[PDB]
Amino acid sequence: IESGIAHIRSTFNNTIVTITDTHGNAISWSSAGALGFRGSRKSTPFAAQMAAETAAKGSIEHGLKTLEVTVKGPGSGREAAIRALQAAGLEV
Amino acid sequence: KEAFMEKLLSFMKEEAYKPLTVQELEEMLNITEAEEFKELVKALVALEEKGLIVRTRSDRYGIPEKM
Repeated sequence: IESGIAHIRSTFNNTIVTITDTHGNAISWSSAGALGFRGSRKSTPFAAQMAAETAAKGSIEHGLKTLEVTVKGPGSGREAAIRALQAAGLEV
Repeated sequence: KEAFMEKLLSFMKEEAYKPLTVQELEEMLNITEAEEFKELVKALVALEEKGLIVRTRSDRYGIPEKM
């Protein structure tokens, strides 16, 4: 499938990135915690960035191209995590 | 996991090595699969925790001795 949503949940503790089809079926996901970041690091935008990349590169295998993005939560990740989706190749 | 960490450390120990970002390490190691990228991130975190590598303020990884 080509088109999909990137659900970014940036909390103060963690940044999760799920990528789904339009029907909200999960394609792939990654989180700061899933990349082995711990404590302060998970909060940081860099971790959000890397989480977005890992979630994205999982999606590109299934063959995505365009992403709608949804952001939740007050974390600092959303700006970094979205750039990372653009940087991974998927158009926002 | 350990063989991958050793290989990454060996690469960073080379005399020509300059501090690289995660993306520059991905490119230089020819990592193309999302599972290998996950291994790289886990290895960087584990090596940074052990103090065998250091992340700079510009998100570049380097060897402590060379810095």
